[PDB]
Amino acid sequence: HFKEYQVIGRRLPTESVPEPKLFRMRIFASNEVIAKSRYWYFLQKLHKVKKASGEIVSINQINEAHPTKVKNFGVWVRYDSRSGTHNMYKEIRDVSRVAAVETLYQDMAARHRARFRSIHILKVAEIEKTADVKRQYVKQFLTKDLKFPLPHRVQKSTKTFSYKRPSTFY
Amino acid sequence: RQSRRTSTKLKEGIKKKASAHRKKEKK
Amino acid sequence: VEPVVVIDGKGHLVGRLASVVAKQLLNGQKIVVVRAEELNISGEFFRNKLKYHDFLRKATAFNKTRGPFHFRAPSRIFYKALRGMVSHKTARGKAALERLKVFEGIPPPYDKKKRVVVPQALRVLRLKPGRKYTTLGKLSTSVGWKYEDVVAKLEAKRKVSSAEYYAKKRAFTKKVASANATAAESDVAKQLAALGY
Amino acid sequence: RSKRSKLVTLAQTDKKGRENKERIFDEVREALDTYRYVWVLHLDDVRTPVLQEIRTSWAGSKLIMGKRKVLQKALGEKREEEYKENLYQLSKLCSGVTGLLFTDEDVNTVKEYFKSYVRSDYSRPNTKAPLTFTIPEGIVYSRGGQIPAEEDVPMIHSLEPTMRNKFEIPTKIKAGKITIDSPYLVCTEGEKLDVRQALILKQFGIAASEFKVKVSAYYDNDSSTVESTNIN
Amino acid sequence: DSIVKASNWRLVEVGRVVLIKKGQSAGKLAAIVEIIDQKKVLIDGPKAGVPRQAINLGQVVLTPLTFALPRGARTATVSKKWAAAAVCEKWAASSWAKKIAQRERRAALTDFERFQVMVLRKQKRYTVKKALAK
Amino acid sequence: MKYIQTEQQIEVPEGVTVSIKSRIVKVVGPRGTLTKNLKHIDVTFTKVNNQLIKVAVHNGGRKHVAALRTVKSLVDNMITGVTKGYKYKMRYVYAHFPINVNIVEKDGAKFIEVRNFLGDKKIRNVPVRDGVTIEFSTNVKDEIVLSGNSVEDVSQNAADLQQICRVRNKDIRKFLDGIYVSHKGFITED
RNA sequence: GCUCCACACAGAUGGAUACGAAUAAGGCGUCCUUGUGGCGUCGCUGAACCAUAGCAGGCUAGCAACGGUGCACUUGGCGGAAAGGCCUUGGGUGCUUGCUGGCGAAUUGCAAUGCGUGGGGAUAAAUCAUUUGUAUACGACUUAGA
RNA sequence: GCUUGUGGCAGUCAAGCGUUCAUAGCGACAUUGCUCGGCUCUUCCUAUCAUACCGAAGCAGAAUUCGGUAAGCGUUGGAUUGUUCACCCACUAAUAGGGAACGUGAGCUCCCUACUGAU
RNA sequence: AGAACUGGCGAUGCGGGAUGAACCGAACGUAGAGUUAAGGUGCCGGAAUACACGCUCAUCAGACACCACAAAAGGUGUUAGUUCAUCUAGACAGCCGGACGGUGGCCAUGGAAGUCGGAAUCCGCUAAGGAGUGUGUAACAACUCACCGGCCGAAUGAACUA
RNA sequence: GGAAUACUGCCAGCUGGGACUGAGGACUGCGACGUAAGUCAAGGAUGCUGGCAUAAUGGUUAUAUGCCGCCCGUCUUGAAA
Repeated sequence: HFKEYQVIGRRLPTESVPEPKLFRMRIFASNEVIAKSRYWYFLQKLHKVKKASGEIVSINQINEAHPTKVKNFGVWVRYDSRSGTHNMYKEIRDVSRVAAVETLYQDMAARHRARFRSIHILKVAEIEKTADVKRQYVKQFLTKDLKFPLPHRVQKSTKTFSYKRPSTFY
Repeated sequence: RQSRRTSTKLKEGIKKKASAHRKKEKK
Repeated sequence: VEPVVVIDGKGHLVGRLASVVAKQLLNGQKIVVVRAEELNISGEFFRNKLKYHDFLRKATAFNKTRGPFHFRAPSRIFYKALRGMVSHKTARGKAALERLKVFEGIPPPYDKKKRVVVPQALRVLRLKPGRKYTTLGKLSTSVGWKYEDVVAKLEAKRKVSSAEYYAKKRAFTKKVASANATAAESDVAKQLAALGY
Repeated sequence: RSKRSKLVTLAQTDKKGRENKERIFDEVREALDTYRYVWVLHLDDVRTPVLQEIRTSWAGSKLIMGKRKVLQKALGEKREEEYKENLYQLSKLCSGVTGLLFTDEDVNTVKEYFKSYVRSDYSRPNTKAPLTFTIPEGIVYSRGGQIPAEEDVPMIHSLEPTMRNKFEIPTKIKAGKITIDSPYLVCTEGEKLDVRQALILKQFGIAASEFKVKVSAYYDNDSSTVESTNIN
Repeated sequence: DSIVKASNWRLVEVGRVVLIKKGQSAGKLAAIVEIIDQKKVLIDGPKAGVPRQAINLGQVVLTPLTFALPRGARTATVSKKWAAAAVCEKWAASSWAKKIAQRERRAALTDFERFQVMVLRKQKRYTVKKALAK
Repeated sequence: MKYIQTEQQIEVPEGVTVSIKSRIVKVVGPRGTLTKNLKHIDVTFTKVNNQLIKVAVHNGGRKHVAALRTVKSLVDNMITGVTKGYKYKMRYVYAHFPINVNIVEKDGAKFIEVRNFLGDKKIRNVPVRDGVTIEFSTNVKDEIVLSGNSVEDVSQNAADLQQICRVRNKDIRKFLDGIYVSHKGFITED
């Protein structure tokens, strides 16, 4: 499970160079420390630095603005594989920034075998207006009055011996 | 029909093929 | 619980069914499986029909007769299946498949007595709706079992002679569900309800 | 996966697309001011040597074709969407075939010409034909039993497979000659034709269908008047 | 005369009332506010006290009850319409909710109160077996 | 792509009336009746106005979505088969030996004889499926007509009439003998 | 086996509580236009159902029902898949916690669950021995004999 | 996880990968140049020689060639042996290739048990 | 293959890897109780026929183990992406219509008209028509798609990546 | 604008259920509670009650079941052989 972490770092202020540039990035991780560890890894890919050369200025959690609303999430993702790395974009209809990146990570495992070490999340953004939605399986729920059933319902039994012979209507 | 047991001479004669692929890449 | 749990294959998955039928003997549980032939499985037909013959070939060299005997009749097909997860060979084992019994059809004295099923193992309820799934019957036959019919026929009989039964019962109840209904709503009753009953 | 892979083509012609639609869009708008009178033609079905004959009749006046929806939008669709005054009224009336004509000549010289102009053409789908065509019960000929047999050549054995499938007629072949057992009749006078009924009469080379080109709406540029006339 | 038989279902729709099995909420009625995807709906039932949340449809069961609700409706707005349809009265009227009560009410019998039940069921039988064989 | 709700439409004309319980489909009309089991396919029929039927398929895979369109067709062909009927005309040809096709009422089962074909003493007896009727083409030399309700009965029996007349170990081009389906059509042409 | 003597003594603890078929469907109830028919209703676990109070379940007094139930009998019917059981009729005899009674419980001391033998007698048969050869290494097999 | 079918050498090739990316340079299928063994009796394999059914061929018929499924059933006899390390006409539907290691060299120039049967 | 270094076994049991010199854990007095490692929890087997998201149908799937060898590709299996292009100025598919004029271009020749060939592949008309993509003919015809257009009313196609 | 509530963390917060253990043997010590007298959960279990002598109980051997267990010694070689 995930949380979002606002992190800033500044390569310890040397002589004649007071207060450098400050690099802000939103990291999805499971805890504050994974977050920090990830932060430097991204720093080494943007430019030439190291974990000892800099300092974590401020690492603060971000909660989701309205987690009783359903948004749609257009996500940019860089990820490595068996081949050389390559950019991507998917869409996710979801509740929260965080549950979105979460459900993306499952999909990134399921389809492309890539694990959390490989994936950089580039940018996650809400899409406000429809028609900016470029994927079919998302557009699929953006129809007026979507009434459907869930046929063939498995009723999970605790007891091994059932006398009724189970029927699956809903 | 073929089998799906790995005989140990193979199961460890894979490691000793994989080790040869390690020293090959470096040079 | 119940001393004898006459099961019933009719829409189960040879595996699974088994397993559990298994554990249950191991934990001292007199079972009894019926309608073996209406047992099912997974996959096309023209498969089980393989994942078998192969099995068939097997058999012994120097002396074919002494070796992996290929039973045809359903029952047994499914037996095996099961005598295959029970350290059979060891007192505790033998002591099991001792506790077992697998008829094709559903002959007396079981005809007359409630059966049951084993969720955790029905085609309907496990196989992603609409997927290839074999049904012993054929699968036996296809490879020896000489009776599919007898069973069949000398079946239809049962079903009959029963349903008939049924009725007589459905008729009966109705009366009750009626008496109780009427002589329901008078005090006494009421009260109960309060407690719940 | 699994899709209809299109027939691989190595043709010397390229797809026109939008580079042609823009060239037509400007050509209609440049011809509206230069000329004075405009016509819109409902030319139902048109042979190419017939179209070039209308072209070579006069080089002064311009003929305009293309897409119907190109011809709606270059001119005007509504009272807001317009290049000229009351220009949308003529575009709403033309709905069939696209045909249009710009002219600088007299009104009476045009309409008298097009009423008199009627040409020989093949029988067309969904349109009636005034003939009762009967085929002889022996060897069939290129005309199909209208002219004497001595003048005409017997039909090619190569085309008979098509005669059985699309043209339907029960055809057997003896010594390289197409033969039917009974005197076949395809069509009658005063009956609406189907596609196969049309193509039979197209194969035999029968010109038993009158082609008269009709015109509908009329417009003058400086006066901005819309005139409606139903000619045939 | 054309008869296409059966095909009846409960449907995931904006404003279907649901009963949740697994969870902290459990046995408490909420209603679907917005379908997220195939498996997730967004629920809430402020009358019971269960909060507004993403939820797998495996946690929950749909009911033979529904009402008029706008898409993405808020807690106050849900409550209004819930009170407008007055579902609880409709809900507890069903043999479905009556069973859930009948499970619960029996579960909290005293040993003595359970004895009474036996004693009554002794009487209620005598009157019943009287009525039959006539 | 995992669709959500995939439905077709089945247009029902005024003559026929459809009955569908489970996935069994009756088409009762002018020419008679047709029944078909469709349990093997697993879809959802929906009567909408006594005049349109919607088969839907929820949460379908491409292979399950496919299964839907073929159900529209296989009910369409059950409807067209009663209002209009299906008639298949077969003409048979030869080089030297004229084929002497007849129909026998042996054991009341109705078979079609194929005699003398390419000089055969082997008489090829072909069953006739119930529902489908046979009649010889009048005023047309050497032609036979297969007319029935169902598309199966007809076209399958046409196929059994054709496949019996291969030429064993000979040339395709040189030998013309056999029975071929000339024309596919309707009983009532309109 | 019958008869006479002599002796010997793989886990029960309220109830295995009978439709079939489907599961993109089904029960159950009702009206009949007898159907792939309509209307009603159920399911979302057996957490049910039926039994269930009495010295480990006694001894006696009535009331109200005309039922419930146990037991040997008796009439008729069903069950051949491994029927080896399942129903019913008639009477007798118990019991009835359906309702109300009238007596006893202790000291058990504060837990330690509380149908074979060895001889006889009578009679069915097999074997051995003999005989035959269709059988045969030896067996075994086939024959025949109050 | 050994092995089986199309040589190596120089090159018009030409998708991409090469620190930058055709000119660090490789580069797939193609095409240009030279050129001391062999007689019985069992079993299995298919990569099939016949027989079985098909598919293709300017295949008219008869016969042929190529290919497919198939191992059900079949697969010969004579002159050569200074080290057998060659082959030819005679028939037949056809006279296929192999494995089972020192296969049957304890058939060749009073250790244990499989098996056939018997009580 | 050879050289150097550091371990493991050698003097070493114990849990795990179905079984094992080289792997995983863990270096041992005798016990009780607790917690774990490595490995597992359908049944054989102690332990979730657990929950959650997806993916996969295999005519002997897969659970094959520095993802290493047979591996560069093939497939109208399937799910997702990336990059080019059309898209209510009506796309994709589809029956329908046009698909022309110097011209039956020119050498080759009994016969070549787009279509047995050789070298150019022009020009005019238009909405668009290739001195022509095939069927066919002795040669023509007729058919053909490619390019338009009409009837229909929305998303579709191509190259690839995983 | 106003509360909450989850989440993280704290308590020298309170109240339960279960198993295993009871080493040691006068008193000294560190404490706590009490105004004191004293008392205590403070340098390791005490209290009450029940079962028996035709005992209670404990053992031996023969098997049964579950699980585990390559044939001892010597001698090589890197161990298995």
